[PDB]
Amino acid sequence: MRQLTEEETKVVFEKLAGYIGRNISFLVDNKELPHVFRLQKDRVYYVPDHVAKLATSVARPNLMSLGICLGKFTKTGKFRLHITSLTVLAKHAKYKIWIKPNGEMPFLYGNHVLKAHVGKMSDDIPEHAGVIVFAMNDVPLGFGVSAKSTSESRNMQPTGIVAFRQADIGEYLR
Amino acid sequence: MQLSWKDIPTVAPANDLLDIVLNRTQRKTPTVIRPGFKITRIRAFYMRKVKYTGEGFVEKFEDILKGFPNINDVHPFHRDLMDTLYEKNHYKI
Amino acid sequence: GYRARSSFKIIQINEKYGHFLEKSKVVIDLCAAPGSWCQVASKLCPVNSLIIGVDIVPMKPMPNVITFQSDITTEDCRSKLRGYMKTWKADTVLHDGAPNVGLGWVQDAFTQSQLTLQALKLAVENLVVNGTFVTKIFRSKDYNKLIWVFQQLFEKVEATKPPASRNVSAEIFVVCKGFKAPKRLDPRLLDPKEVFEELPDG
Amino acid sequence: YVDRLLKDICEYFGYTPFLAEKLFNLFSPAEAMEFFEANEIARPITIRTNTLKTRRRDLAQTLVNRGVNLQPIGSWTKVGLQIFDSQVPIGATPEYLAGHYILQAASSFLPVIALDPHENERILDMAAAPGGKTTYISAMMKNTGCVFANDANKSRTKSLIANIHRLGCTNTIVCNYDAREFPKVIGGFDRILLDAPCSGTGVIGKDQSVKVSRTEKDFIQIPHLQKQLLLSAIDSVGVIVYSTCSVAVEEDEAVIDYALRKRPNVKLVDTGLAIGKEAFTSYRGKKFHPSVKLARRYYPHTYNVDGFFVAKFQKIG
Amino acid sequence: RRQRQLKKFGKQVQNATLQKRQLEKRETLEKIKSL
Amino acid sequence: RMITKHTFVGEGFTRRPVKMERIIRPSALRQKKANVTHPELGVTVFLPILAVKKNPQSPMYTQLGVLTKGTIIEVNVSELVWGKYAQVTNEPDRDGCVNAVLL
RNA sequence: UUGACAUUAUUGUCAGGUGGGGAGUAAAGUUACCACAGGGAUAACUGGCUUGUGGCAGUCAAGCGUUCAUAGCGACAUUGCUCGGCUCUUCCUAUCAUACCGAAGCAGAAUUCGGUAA
Repeated sequence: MRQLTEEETKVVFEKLAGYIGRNISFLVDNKELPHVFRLQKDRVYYVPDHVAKLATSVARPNLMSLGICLGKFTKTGKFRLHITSLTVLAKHAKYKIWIKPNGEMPFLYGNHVLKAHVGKMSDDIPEHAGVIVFAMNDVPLGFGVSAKSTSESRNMQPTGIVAFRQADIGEYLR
Repeated sequence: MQLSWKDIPTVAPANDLLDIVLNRTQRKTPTVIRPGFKITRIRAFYMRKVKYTGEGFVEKFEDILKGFPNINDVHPFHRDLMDTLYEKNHYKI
Repeated sequence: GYRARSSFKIIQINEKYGHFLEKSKVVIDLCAAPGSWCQVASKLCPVNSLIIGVDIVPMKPMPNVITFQSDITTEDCRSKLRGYMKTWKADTVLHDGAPNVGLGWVQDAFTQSQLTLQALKLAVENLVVNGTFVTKIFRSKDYNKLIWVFQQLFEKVEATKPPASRNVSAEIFVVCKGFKAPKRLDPRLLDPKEVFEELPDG
Repeated sequence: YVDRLLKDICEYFGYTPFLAEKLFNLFSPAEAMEFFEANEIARPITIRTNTLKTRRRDLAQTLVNRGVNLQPIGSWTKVGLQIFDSQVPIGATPEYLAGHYILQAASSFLPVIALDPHENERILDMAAAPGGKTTYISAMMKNTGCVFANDANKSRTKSLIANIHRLGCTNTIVCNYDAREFPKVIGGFDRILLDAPCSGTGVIGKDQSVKVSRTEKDFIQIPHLQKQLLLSAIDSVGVIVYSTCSVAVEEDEAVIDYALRKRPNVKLVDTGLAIGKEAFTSYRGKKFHPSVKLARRYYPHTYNVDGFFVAKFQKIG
Repeated sequence: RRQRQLKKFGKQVQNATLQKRQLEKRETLEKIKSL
Repeated sequence: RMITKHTFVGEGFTRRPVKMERIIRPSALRQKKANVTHPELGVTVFLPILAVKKNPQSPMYTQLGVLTKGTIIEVNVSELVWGKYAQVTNEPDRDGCVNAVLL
């Protein structure tokens, strides 16, 4: 357990600003449950304010996880975003993509998002901006870096990628 | 079927039965392949032999099963007559 | 991931005929040697559908599907539907009747045209009021005779042969939605002796 | 004659004489036709519908549209759905992975049914191995305050960190501890939950290691361990719940009955909420128990559950 | 200097690591066969 | 690349390969019950495999569950003095079954 | 950050937990979990190929082991559960039929196995 430096938050907020837009102001300013985030053994954990305040008594070897894990800092100095973030991410999504009921399980095994699913996506999407995958019930499935823009991906052959898989909820079987 | 059963294909004594079915798969199937052929022809060769011996034993076994009268389904006299002449439990075993 | 190619031509017939299998609870399935009609009767009908299959071949059971595996023309198997389906009457009645094809085609179509009337007499006995009767039938000399007896025993009789058939095969899937359920049925009508009585010369 | 049946258990089931004798004395031949004849059912398939992500009435439609036979259990909660016949994979459905429901046993419900979590408060824990029950903690809570999670196994924390984030609990301090030295770590004034560190370990249909490999030495030290864990549970607070998955007396109603005398601050209130049969007084030459009537019981054959015991405590000063 | 050394002694790296692996195979298998 | 050797896969197969991107293991090559013999009492008990422990030749194969000659495997003793581990003796790529001897 | 005590919410002490956040005496190991770019090393030559009887462990056990059964190998058995297809020519026999034989509860008929046979 430790508190982040000035740069270390900026690295996280930029990666979170890849999927959520400028609506990251929803994530830190609440006033009721302000939701501060800490890291243990180079892996950030998102929690309520007091639930991390009273858990400052736990030993570093004795600690395992804390609330919602976003992702870990890499050895090189970047920030990965693990699948466990989606419960916080999809509630404040900017660019959102759906899939087929038939072409759901291919995605849930680690494959990318094909063009073979056509309907109503988000608009105004850049080529390399972070998208969030929904599946009736609007069930969040995971992350994604888009393959092309919205314009290019409509006039495409159905076996071409529209969103590169990054992390899916099928990771909960490990 | 009806009153009598003379028309049954003979029963080989399990050692000769092997010598019938295995020799037939040696004589009736192709037997010569090089190691230098394609893997597909090597596969298809041995597949053809396993399957053909499969059909071999099954053909001989089916002849026995269909050949012998279904003891408890024939007739009350014959069901009991075969039960007297042969151990009916062992006949079904 | 179904059992046979005969599976893809009833799920196609439902969309064309107002999803009649979706609303239906109990189904009597005939002549289904593969389960390419009970699988798609499971994914269409509501949960705990209780669908019953009848076929001449003895084969495996499927989960959530009861299937009796014996004769079609006997009275004993009619006493096996009388053994079960007396309290409930079937919503739909399916027919994938097909003989072992490869003898003259004249008879390969007439043992079909014979089989559909025996499937009809198992259907006219055990169908709910205003149900349906879907049937595989070959186009033949005695097809126009079968569509007429359908026309006077049902409400609306519509032939199809949908896409995802062979396109070369002489199949027709004719539906007969709406059932009269009369109290006075004509006995000389339903018997195959009078059905195929040929039209006189001109 | 008794020894005839003892030859018709240790040979018929292939069972230990030590357990066959200790689970037949003062138990009827009718009860022998209940417990012993129920270890072929092997956990009826119930489910725990996560109330956070979805209500049950909006989850009945979801599985039925995929052809799953569902029916609620008796009186307790609409959460418990009995699965009868399904062909869709029983763990790989997208709704499992979403966190709409976790696959549980019927015995997994009730130690947290008895416990009553309220708003803004903290819940402490010592041994919750899968994390299926801590789900029922942080869903009745509706994600408020604090929820501690704990077990004494570094390998089994992976199931916790999988299920918590899977079902989305947000308020979990999942940390490995030794459960004995727990009041010295923090000692939070609000309620705690303990469940099954047991050597008696009921329902052998789950683990057939019990069938062969349970001697007296397990009954010496493991009841002693869970005895000390009560002495840490009563030193946390405030409504204590301590339960186990064992029908043998040396696990429940001998361990709880120790800690009843050992502190005057201990009160046993009406544990369960709906049904569950009455508790005994005499336990084969054991003490007076008119106070231990409310600690409920469940059988594998009276109801389609897996035999276990619940004991809910109250602290005053 | 690094890549030149790799081109000079690459062969010996291959055969040494392979034979050491096989030595480790027989070592583990002897450690089972003794018991 | 696909493996053409006989393997055992644990019951958590549905999304297990984190570190096995394109390591295809076909369902035909999966043998679940090893034909294990008991050394001290000359009786053979056909029991299911629980865990693949230590395959020599490759430490990749330990993580894939490959059952080449010399592999130590875990044996389920549900049917039932006994030793929980067995060392395989045949080459299951060549013959039909997996043949193991207890330790 | 929790308990105990006093103030009788607020504030103090003591005791319990964390504590490279500050005072005093950072980053590094590993890698066959390994994913992408680069350098090496060869792969894929009938050395008469190929056919019908599995494998593992034990039971015998002709002998040989440097003497020799107690340095060990060990055959046949046995016991353990379990790319396809149209058309012609020629050739091969490992022959389905036609020819002649042998065995078979082979009464006759019909048949089963086997031999010669292209």
